This record gives sequence, structure tokens and C-alpha cells, in this order.
Amino acid sequence: GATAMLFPGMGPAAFSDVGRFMVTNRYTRELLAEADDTLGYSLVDRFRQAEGDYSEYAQIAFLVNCVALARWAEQTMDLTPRICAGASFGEKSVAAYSGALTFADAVRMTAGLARCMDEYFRTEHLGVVTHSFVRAPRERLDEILAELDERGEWHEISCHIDHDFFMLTLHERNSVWLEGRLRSVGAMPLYAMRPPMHAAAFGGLRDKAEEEVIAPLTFHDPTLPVVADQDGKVLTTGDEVRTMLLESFVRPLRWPDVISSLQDQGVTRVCVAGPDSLFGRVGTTTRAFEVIAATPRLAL
Ligand SMILES: [Ca+2]
Repeated sequence: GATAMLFPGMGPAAFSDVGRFMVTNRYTRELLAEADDTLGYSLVDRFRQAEGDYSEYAQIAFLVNCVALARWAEQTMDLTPRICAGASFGEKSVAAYSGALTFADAVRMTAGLARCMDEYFRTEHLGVVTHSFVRAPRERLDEILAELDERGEWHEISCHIDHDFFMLTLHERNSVWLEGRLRSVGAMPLYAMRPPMHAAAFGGLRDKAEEEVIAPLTFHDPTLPVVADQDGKVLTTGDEVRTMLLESFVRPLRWPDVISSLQDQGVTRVCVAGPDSLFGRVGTTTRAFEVIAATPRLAL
């Protein structure tokens, strides 16, 4: 059966988890030089000093790391991937990986989208945050959402990851409460992310992103097909990859559709390229495929 290259969503991490990998690995070093030129700054140095978990600098560095690990894994393990897919942030990585964007343009886009989101969320949708959690069966989830409904609290399911694994976007006045409620029913809160992602309510952000960051870029046809993360559709053109990146703002990630599409495409093995402890480990993926988890730790 076929091998697919997969790019994870971006979780929070410390510079400390990857710094040594970044400056020592041959593949990261080449992409960093290209990144620094594009950006006009030393990414490693800015990332080291950065605030929070999702700075512009941490996002570009995650880009660098995932694409580096994909190349490293192909070469060192003689993978000849036939198809690829990215989840959430990983759409940006797969855009680079598939050559739908030059690596420089992918860095430009990633930086631009980071700044665009930062500016948007500093004057719009104030207080919105995205929560990731596991061991939350959907019926238990639905109970929590029905309690939010009773109090008129806005929310959207931003990611469907597994049967019991989701990301929920809502107002931060409900964050601590949600964490408690999840723990009440045996679920496990993982992390709270800002900027938030994937929500019908983010149409004005999609527009701004389109105008300021994405419209100016030249997309190229991918060198291999790309399975969209909104719905599992197989994509073969630059335009489709562009559309995917913009749809990402307003449609949820549906990882089960990505996995079942890949099964339908005759995939039996996947490599998950990047610092990840979610996408390479979740049952949705492992129940379907043999997984290679190409992490900084494996590469070292
Ligand atoms: Ca209320």
C-alpha cells in the first residue's frame, strides 16, 4: 500500500523542546537560512526570546521543523510518499512540502497570517480562545455545549479529531469552567490556544487574510496530491491549496475525513513529520495505519 506524508497541527511547546534540533540538524539549517532572508531577522534568536506559545516566531519555526523532518524522514528512511495532508497549521507546512508555494513564499504567508491574526484578534472577537481536550465522548461534549447554550454562551467546534477528542472555540470567560466540567466527566483538558482557529464567525478574518496576505501570492500545482483537512477531498492544483488555506479560517478541521480518505486512496503507512504528540498518536490515525512519527527526538 501507499505511504502518505502528514503534517500536524501546532501545539504549544517551548523553544527548549526543539532549539538544539533546529541549529544542529542539516535539514533545518538550510530552511532557516532561507527563512532568515525572507524575514529579515534571525528566527532562532527571536523564537528563543519570544513570548507565549504561538508567537509569529514560534509559528515559522514550527513550519521550518515540520518540513525539515519530512525531508529528513524521506531521505533517511527511503519513503517515497504518494500523497500528503496537513492538519490545521499543517496546511501551511503541506503547501511548502508539496511545492504549492516556494519555501520563501510559505514563510511569507505564515508570517503574514500570524500578524494578520494578531491584529484581527486585538480589535475583533476579543476574548476568544480555542481549547483542545481528549477523553471527552461526544455525548459528554454535547452535554457541556447544551449547558453553554442555556447561558447564551457562543461556541463552535473547531476541530474534530477522534470520537472523544475535539477542539472547542469560545469566550475566555468560560475557559476555567470548561476545564473543570471536562475533568468532571473524566476528560482531559490539553491546552488553550490564542489566536483561536476555525470558526464560521471568522469570515472577516478570512477576508482580511485574503486581501493582505494570500491574494498577493503565486501558488503552483503541488508535486503530489494533497488531501484537504476540511473534508478529505483530493487536491491537485495551486488554486485548491489557496482555497484550503482560506477555508481553514471558517471551517472546522475534520481529521476522521482525512484518515478515511487516505484509507480510500489505498494508504497503509503514514509519516507524521514534526514536533507532535497528538496526530501521530491519536487512535484515529493509529487504528488505520502503520505510523512513523518523525519527531526532533527521532531525528537526534
Ligand atoms: Ca451568558
